[PDB]
Amino acid sequence: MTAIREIRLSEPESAQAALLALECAQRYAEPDSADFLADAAVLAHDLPRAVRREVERARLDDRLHALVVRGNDVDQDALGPTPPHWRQARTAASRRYGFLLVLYASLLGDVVGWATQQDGRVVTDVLPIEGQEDSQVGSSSSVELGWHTEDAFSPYRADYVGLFSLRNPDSVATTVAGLDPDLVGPAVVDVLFGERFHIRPDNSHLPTHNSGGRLSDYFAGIVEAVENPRAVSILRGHRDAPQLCVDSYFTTAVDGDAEAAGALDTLIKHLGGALYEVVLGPGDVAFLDNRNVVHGRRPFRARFDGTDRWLKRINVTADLRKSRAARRDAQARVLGEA
Amino acid sequence: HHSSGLVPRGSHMTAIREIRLSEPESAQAALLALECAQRYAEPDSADFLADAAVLAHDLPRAVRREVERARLDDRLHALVVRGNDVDQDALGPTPPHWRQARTAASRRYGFLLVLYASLLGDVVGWATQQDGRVVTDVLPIEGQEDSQVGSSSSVELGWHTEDAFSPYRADYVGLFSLRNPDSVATTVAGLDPDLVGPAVVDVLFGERFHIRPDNSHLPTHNSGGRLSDYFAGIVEAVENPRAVSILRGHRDAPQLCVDSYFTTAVDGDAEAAGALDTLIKHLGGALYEVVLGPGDVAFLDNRNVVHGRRPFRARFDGTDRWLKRINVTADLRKSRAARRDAQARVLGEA
Ligand SMILES: NC(=[NH2+])NCCC[C@@H](N)C(=O)O
Repeated sequence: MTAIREIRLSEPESAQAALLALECAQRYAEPDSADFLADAAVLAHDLPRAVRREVERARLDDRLHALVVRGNDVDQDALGPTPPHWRQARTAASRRYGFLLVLYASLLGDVVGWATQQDGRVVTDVLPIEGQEDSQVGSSSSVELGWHTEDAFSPYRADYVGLFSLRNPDSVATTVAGLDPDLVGPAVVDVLFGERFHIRPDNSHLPTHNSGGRLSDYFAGIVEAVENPRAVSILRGHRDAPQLCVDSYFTTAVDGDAEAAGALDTLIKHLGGALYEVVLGPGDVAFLDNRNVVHGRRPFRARFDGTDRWLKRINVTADLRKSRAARRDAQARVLGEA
Repeated sequence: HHSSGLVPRGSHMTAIREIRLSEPESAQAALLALECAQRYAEPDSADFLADAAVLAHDLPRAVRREVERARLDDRLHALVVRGNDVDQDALGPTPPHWRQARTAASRRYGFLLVLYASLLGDVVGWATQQDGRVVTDVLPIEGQEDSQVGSSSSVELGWHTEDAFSPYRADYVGLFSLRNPDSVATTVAGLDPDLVGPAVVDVLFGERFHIRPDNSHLPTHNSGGRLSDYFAGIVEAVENPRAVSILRGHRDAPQLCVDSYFTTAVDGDAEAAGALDTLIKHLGGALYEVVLGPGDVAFLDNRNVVHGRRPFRARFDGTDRWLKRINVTADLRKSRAARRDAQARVLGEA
């Protein structure tokens, strides 16, 4: 019943969070500057105490779907037009929301990015792009973004996905679903626990969703995982509280495993119907527990006039150390630079 | 006066991260611990542990900044915070057994250890160790002088990664010194890859070793039927050990997992047996010491270092060395299969 933990900020709590984000913007260049990220875990504890208490309850809730912090200050006039592409979305006016997303995120763990997503940016942008209407990436609009575990293919996938809504004039819903092990039966659960599935990287990790100047070798890891997926489970951990890892568009049973293929089909139908809506208004930030829920986004008509929906996105890990083989050096936060 | 610095050991330039508390920092930390002891039942009660990660951020800001640098330093051996307040008169005598060591007078030091530890991660304990207490006690016990346990004295505690056999082994081992009149040391060693043949290093990265559960996990006449399922898992890990690596992760910053008394090569892998004994001689030769005076707290990065303890002469007169001890995980969620419920912190309790 607390699977969605909703914190509505008081005026003072919103004001204090804004002032802390603005102090960070005054000190540091980028919301993912190395010097800022080294300090971020400590700066995050200058957020309001009552908010930190509720975030800490969310962090240790192993059945959390989403923490939702409502009512951060967003100055729509100062923010200016929604950029027409993520590459142009590192705007002066939006920096403060980047810094604030990292401060909230750093209460839950350490922020990471992907060498193969939005040019290795840690703070990324979710906005509609002309020509991506019908794609299965974050910049889509007309076609529903299919539910998925974020970076489901990767052993380094985030523990939390952070989404800070700057603008959402048409109240477009984020979609969310967890797995009730009781409502699929221990038969299917036992199959979903088996290493009997292939989970391929999604299209956001491909050269078609990154700058052309990026090195071909960044993508070798991704292409290997498309061509030759490892046999993996969808469920793991305790039977009473199993972790979920599946992507509606990029998951298959291994060849000739009709029982695995059947279990996958049951899961898709179970998650598809159970899929429920969370609307992030301007100033609302959600942390999805990526171990527990799949997420997507409802279809919407983008106006492409500078007024469109705009989220900042971040990946959070409970354990930065575990991915050191995949990072350039100790402090580097970009997965797949090694 | 507050100070902090990097103390090298061999070529490990940030081996030891030392923080010296100012008198005001020491007082702030003591007042926070005392306030926690007024508001919460125990240093490891559910009420306190649900809040511990937020309460830890009431510790002095300058100290939190230095602990945070330690937390993300993937070459750290030991974080040492020196100069916490200990009232020796009020503490009273060193108990004769851990079973008598969860004292009202020492609770405030349990609280403070959990507060420092919760800056680094989430505190955990072990079903088979001191009845699954999260805050444990390190003191010499009469009759254990010559054993390979924390309560030993006369015989060196031989060095190991803490709970080396276990995928749920801690990221940090924390120690809060209450008294140490004879300046008895914890022994510490990490691998310097530049002092070992690259071929030996390559072998240690292979899944070519068995790391068996140590004595603190093995069933005895008195280990109890309650942990029947744990001891079955332990028997499996003794009789049919998984093939595991000793080194893992990035070549530039490998994690170490080895136990000087419970590690062997896979049957017939003579090259692995050679690489293992080369590593044991290297770590044995690189061992150095951390001595914690009263109010000194250390966090050993269990991913990077083995640890043990020097031989010492216990008096068993109530004046002996006494530490509070804790285990810290960077990722509590990963061990849910081995814990009784979401908030429970005891590994092997279900
Ligand atoms: N649609 C789907 N089933 N999976 C891929 C979604 C890509 C999205 N996380 C992104 O843009 O990062």
